[PDB]
Amino acid sequence: HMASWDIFCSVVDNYGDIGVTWRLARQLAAEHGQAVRLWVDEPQAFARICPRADPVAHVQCLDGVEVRAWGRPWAPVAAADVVIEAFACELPEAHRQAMRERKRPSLWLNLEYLSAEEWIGSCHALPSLQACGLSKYFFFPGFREPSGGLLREAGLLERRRRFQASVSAQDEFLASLGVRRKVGERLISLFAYENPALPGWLEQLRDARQPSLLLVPEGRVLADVADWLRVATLAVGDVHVRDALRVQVLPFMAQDDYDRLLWCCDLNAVRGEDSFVRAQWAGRPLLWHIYRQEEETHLAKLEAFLELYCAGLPADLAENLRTFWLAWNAGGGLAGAWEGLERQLPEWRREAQRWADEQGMRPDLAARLVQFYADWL
Amino acid sequence: HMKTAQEFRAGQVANINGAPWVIQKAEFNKSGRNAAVVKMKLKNLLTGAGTETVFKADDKLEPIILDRKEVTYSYFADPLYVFMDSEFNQYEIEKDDLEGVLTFIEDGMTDICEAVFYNDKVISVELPTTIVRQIAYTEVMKTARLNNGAELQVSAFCEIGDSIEIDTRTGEYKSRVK
Ligand SMILES: Cc1cn([C@H]2C[C@H](O)[C@@H](COP(=O)(O)OP(=O)(O)O)O2)c(=O)[nH]c1=O
Repeated sequence: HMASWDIFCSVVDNYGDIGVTWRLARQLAAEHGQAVRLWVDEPQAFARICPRADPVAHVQCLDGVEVRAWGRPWAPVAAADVVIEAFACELPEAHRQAMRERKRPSLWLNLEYLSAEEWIGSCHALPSLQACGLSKYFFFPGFREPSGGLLREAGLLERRRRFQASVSAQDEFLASLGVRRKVGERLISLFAYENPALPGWLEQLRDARQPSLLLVPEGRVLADVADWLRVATLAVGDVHVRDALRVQVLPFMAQDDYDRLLWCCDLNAVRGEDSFVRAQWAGRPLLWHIYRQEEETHLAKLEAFLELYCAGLPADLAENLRTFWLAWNAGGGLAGAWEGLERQLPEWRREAQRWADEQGMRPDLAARLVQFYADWL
Repeated sequence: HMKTAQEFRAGQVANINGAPWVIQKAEFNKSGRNAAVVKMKLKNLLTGAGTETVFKADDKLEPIILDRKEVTYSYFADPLYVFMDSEFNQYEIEKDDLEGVLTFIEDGMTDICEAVFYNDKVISVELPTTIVRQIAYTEVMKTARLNNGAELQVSAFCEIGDSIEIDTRTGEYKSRVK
């Protein structure tokens, strides 16, 4: 059956809020035939990850999804069969009243943040008893059971395997970005926040024996790269050579093209939550710049994923991995750690493929949301 | 008369959609950014049904203030805990209804507790707001352990066998004896 879904996305900062909700909204419409209304309060952020989007239009239809600007003040409208407040955001008060004035009150879901900590398993799918009687539940994405799983499009890993096994397909996509890899060059993508450990790592890539091509999408990290390159401005299309290191600035591309970029590289430096998972589907080594929180709360979340991700790794590779990520998220000091990871990149790559394929056997989050709604009726 | 979900403690009662629920266990979890999650183990105070619920730390619930009566701890039967008032009346409490006391429960406990009642029926027991515990092991603040094995941060000036005060609403160090 075709049910309507309201997805409220509050862009607090960066792009992961709209990245996850847009990926979810697109998937419910495409491979589940659902009607979706994506409410986003910062349309400029949506236009960054979707170049076809009009950042000034109040409403537009993209890939079967109805994208609406979350205006202030809020205009009352009828509520959908399912209402999702993503990342624990606050719904409009008038929309909660529209959720009750229905023959079947709207299913109310809070799509929580992604974490590998064990506590989210005991909280997933639990009810949130409301004083008004609205049926509310929390939905936790997760890397282990029990949880809501992870967002994964139908046939994603099959398309990633065909792409990585085709040299021509990889060269054609990189050519669309104005990128040509030199023979023997190692491809590394860089998506992060302001990272003080970045110049120390770039020095190691510059002085290394194997050449590296560092592809940097336009973003917050560019100021750190420019200071290390000792140039005033870095524009899309610029290419700088520093001994064995080549740095090329890429444009902020569509979400699906960011996938193909991650699939081309031997090491993906990612951040946040969505690109963190996207790098895992790529089946390639990963560098995670976790969103910094107060009182070092993010360190427990970083260690929780590491303990789960390093289960199948050998001890020395797991140690170099924990040391590098910790230095990547808490000041420089990853010299010996990077040397150790660089020596075991093939083995790391094989374990990254196994981790993606094992995760790829779990039902995806969008399918669990539909099954949750069906079993809730 | 509304309270924030992260301010509720074990043994307190909330009115949710006309149903009185006693909070058998409350746990706080830090989610992404500044968001947080409170998981609660509830038991209905008229039908006895048990459930688990989840709230945002900022969600607001309506508390229910209940009658109280001073009670003290005697011993640990199996699998119930027995408490006695000033008139030698026995109150047998299940382990699920004492998650607030179990953190600092001790054999021969001298603390004067308060049993929470709902229509002349005891539902839980609460520790006094300030308790006096002795330090069993320790090396601004450092980690120490009490006689019952609990771990909490105490002042660095403390040593083995010193007397400290604990605020039971937070479970944290308060002061120490000279
Ligand atoms: C770098 C890049 C990211 N993205 C998307 C991927 C992710 O969905 C989103 C980033 O979200 P995320 O990975 O969660 O990190 P953050 O919240 O700090 O921004 O941006 C693109 O669409 N194109 C790009 O070129």
